[PDB]
Amino acid sequence: ERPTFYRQELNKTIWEVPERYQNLSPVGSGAYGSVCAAFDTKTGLRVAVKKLSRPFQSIIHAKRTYRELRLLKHMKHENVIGLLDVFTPARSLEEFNDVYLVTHLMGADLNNIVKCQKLTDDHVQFLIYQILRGLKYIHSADIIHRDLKPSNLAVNEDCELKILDFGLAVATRWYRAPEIMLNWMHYNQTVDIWSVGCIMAELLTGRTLFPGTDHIDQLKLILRLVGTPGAELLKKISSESARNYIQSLTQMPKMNFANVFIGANPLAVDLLEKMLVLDSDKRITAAQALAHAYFAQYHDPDDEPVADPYDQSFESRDLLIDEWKSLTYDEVISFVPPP
Ligand SMILES: Cc1ccc(-n2nc(C(C)(C)C)cc2NC(=O)Nc2cccc(Nc3ccnc4ccc([N+](=O)[O-])cc34)c2)cc1
Ligand SMILES: CCCCCCCCO[C@@H]1O[C@H](CO)[C@@H](O)[C@H](O)[C@H]1O
Repeated sequence: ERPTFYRQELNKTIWEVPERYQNLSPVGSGAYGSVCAAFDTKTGLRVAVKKLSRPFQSIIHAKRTYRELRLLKHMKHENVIGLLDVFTPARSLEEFNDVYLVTHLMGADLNNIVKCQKLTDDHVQFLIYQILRGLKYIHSADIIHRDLKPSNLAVNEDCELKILDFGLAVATRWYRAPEIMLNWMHYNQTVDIWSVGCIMAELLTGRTLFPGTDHIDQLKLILRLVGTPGAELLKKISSESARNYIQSLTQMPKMNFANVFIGANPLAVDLLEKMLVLDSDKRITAAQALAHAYFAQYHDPDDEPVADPYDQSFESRDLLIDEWKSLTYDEVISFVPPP
């Protein structure tokens, strides 16, 4: 039946969780939610418990809540966050006002690793391999992460990496594809490969590749490496004023990456070239990057799985808060823990 719950206040926040979850201490807080570390007595594992903030107080919050539960319930991959539990104190839908999501506790992110050691090439290989493996899986479900950066990549003592979203309220713009910042209205998956490129570069050199101070600086820093748009790419911009603006800048040539990333594995350099192309249609995909000779030690085409079909049709619906709430509630109730 239903577990026995208990109540406590942590930081002017009520946490009402099943008894199984003990030793709650706050680790993160913000507009989106708050998180406590906890011990799961049933399994012996340390867990993160995320309580959504105001999950049904607005239409946008209500859809986000549903969006996040659905996505997390779907992700079943070693290199992506998985859901251990989801629960509510509510005994009925008419009572339903709070949602808590439980996953493995992940205390260290890739950002921590990159500050605190200079990585071997085998170390870069393993980490980048695992990011592309999770992304291949995420991209197969027609999900775009949009915010890949070191602080959204958990890494454990054993160097095993999981993609998630740690955010609850390392500038995002440093890792962002040039078209996101251009407000290109219809961008795609390949934006995530730009980010992987930036993270891989930083793993090789130990420093941010493009530490822009704003969006304009960001773009300048990008063009110094990859060059001003060519003829073919200028064609894919139908705006004349954009083209004339770009043509009126000091033209930057493309740098040879092998000349920039000095002393990196030539294979890593070649892979980087394929990731950090301005024209997103030319970027290497996650599935393709996995088969690149840089990962010969890791690649197994038979252990790089794709997602089950993911029904995302809700994204295009405009619904009432209590419709989003009832749907979220169906998802809480139907949840089956992993073994
Ligand atoms: C509205 C929305 C929709 C989806 C997501 N989302 N998306 C994804 C992808 C599948 C694409 C990677 C993942 C997420 N959400 C997500 O990761 N949520 C999510 C769910 C439970 C716990 C957490 N945080 C944490 C997990 C594990 N150790 C942690 C340790 C510390 C902290 N800390 O100090 O703040 C947070 C932790 C994140 C996030 C927000
Ligand atoms: C100021 C420097 C110019 C940067 C140009 C970025 C080119 C982005 O690449 C573009 O992304 C679009 C969005 O998916 C695609 O539809 C286009 O096919 C692709 O060329």
